[PDB]
Amino acid sequence: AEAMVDLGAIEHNVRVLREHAGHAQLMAVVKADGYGHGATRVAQTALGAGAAELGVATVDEALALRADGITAPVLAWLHPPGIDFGPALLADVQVAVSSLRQLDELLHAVRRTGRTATVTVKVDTGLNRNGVGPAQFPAMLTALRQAMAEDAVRLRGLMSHMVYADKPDDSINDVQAQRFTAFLAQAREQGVRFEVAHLSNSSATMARPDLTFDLVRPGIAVYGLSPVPALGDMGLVPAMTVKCAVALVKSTNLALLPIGYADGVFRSLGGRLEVLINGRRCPGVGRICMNQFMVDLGDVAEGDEAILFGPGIRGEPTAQDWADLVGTIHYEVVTSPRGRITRTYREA
Amino acid sequence: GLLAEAMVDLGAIEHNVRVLREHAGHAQLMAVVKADGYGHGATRVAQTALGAGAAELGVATVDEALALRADGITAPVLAWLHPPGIDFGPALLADVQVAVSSLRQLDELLHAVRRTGRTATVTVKVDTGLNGVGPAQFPAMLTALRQAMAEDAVRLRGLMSHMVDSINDVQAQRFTAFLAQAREQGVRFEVAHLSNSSATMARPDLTFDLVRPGIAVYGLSPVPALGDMGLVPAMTVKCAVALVKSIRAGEGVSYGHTWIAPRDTNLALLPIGYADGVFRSLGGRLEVLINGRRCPGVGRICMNQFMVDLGPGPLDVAEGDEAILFGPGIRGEPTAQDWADLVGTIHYEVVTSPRGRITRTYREAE
Repeated sequence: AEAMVDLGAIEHNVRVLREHAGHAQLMAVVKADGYGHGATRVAQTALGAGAAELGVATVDEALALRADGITAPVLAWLHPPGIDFGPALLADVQVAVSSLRQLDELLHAVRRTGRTATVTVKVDTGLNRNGVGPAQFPAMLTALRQAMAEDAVRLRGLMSHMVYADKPDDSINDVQAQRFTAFLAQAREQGVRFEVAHLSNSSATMARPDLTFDLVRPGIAVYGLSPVPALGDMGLVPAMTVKCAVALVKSTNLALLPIGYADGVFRSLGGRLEVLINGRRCPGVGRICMNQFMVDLGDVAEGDEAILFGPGIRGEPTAQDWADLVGTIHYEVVTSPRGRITRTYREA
Repeated sequence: GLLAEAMVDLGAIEHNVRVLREHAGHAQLMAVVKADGYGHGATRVAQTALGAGAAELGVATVDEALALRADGITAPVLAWLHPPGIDFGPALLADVQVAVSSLRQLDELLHAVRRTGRTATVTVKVDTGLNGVGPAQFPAMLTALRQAMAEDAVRLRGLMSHMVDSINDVQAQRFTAFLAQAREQGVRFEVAHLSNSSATMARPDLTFDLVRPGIAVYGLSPVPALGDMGLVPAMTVKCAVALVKSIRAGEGVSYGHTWIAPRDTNLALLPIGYADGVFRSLGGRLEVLINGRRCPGVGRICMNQFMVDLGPGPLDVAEGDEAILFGPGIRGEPTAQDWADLVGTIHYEVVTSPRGRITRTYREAE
């Protein structure tokens, strides 16, 4: 079994996203090991296709990209209490801070390493998770101005998280942008200029160009998965195809597929999913086991290829179809395949 | 792993193996460590189970068996799921026992015996109602094994089947018929085994020479309706609290704002999500244990984080404090079975889920 990532599709999706972003620079989001597609290979491909920067949640993710030889800018924005920012600084990793405590921790690491931090501030425009709130932003701006005066930080970015990953027309997107503009006015009042400001995820990138600031941060759309499923594929091509070989044929006629829920085939797909074998759809029957399940063939031989999901070009189910059956989202579908499902690549 | 961990208590594994050996009576135990030890770590659990009296190990694939061998495991290892056209040579050269479930597979194994010159320690997997050799094909299987055994191409170690209520008695009766058909055709196996964890613990009258528990080794109940059956779940999934914050009544939480605070309250941010194995459908249903108190999840589970409600009572949580998502339940935390109930699955799938930011760690047995 394998989870075949078509880097040609990644490259195509990156090119589509850049058309929508217009003059804005694109930050390809490759957290969670490239949403299960492989952070390093997707990153290399996106940068080749015109992405300017990479975005990840954790410094650990950023250090992994650096260790694989990535030299492009990388921004990390989720830091657990206790983190040592020193390794990030020595590896030229940009850090988004979301509290004065995080800033103070970063500054101690700047003095320790002797390395000026390229810093972004993450503010709360409505998600209400971890961004700096409006009342705390002035104090943060003052501390940043002081630190920048002593050449301890370079003030690169202002960023915020969108509330809706898939609801572009909701006026909360417009509200969050108005709130973001207000934060920028607060900075002006404190004599601070950020190099760039960014709020857009994939949904906002493709559908709200009127809310684009200096950079866009698409993730899901890089992998070809529609950020607004009710609109169809949005001209993207899902990059991941999950397939496995028929391990046994047994008589109707059934095929044994040797992957199961420990490999990420959601157990709740039992008796509901279909797979594509030699052009035809074959429904799963019976439970998904830990490492195998059966499908009903109703012209198939041991070793033949069964496709569980993909872009849909050959009539195979899509990750969205799995999301529909399971009651989830394709984000969770593509971060599931593992174990016996080996990640592979189709070169572009 | 500082951020989050799936901590496996090897003292619990030892206790569970001891319990299983008690139930197995005179029979020996094959501890089943397929799927990287049901998410607990095949090698570490294998080492601990053998040290607690397990006689042998069971896995699905030869690849799993080779991984144990490469980590220095020398005990017997049996593999029973093989892709068509497998070259059994490496298994024979690594002293991996092979269970065959078809005549075609036996032919593949006997070819590998001819190519390598290594006798195979063979087990036949028969179909008692569940793959497997069927009654129709078994007479031809026995004639061939008698032939291979006479030239010492194989050592005839095992006869096995897998259990799929009187249906249990029916499979056992079919299994005994296989043993009789082999005995009357003069083909003797060293050992016969039918029993998984459920049979081992609940149907001792159906114990043959060996039992093959998996799930109960990890302390998870093989008959959940009967309770913990004296076993202790070995996996505890826990994470450090990354942020504590206050919110006002009326404020939304997490992507989509699917939860609106009915009152001013305090929340904690736990930095693991569905890409780490926290099923997204647990959103708004699961509870965590923090400093002895249950805290419900609020809002959607995100890719790598979610939020829990600490309540508006005096704050008793700090950043860096420990949140327990599930465990054996000794401290009042949820169990893997609780998760299985909430999302409509089985604990087998729960414990094979944690990954990503959830680092597997080990507590040594005292």
